[PDB]
Amino acid sequence: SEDTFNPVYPYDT
Amino acid sequence: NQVELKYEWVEFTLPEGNYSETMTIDLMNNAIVEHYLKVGRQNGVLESDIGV
Repeated sequence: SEDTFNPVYPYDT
Repeated sequence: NQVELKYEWVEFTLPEGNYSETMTIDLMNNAIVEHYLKVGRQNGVLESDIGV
């Protein structure tokens, strides 16, 4: 998995 | 072993229209987030130590 990139937006669930 | 921390003044911009004092506050912080989603998370700073 990629590794470094958090949209920073609780998309879940 | 050092930990250099950089800070730089950035002029923010809000959209035309939206009213209400509460809604304006949320937008002032929304601008702080959009700045992080273009400079912050790509360089180094985490989602934890977000200034302002």
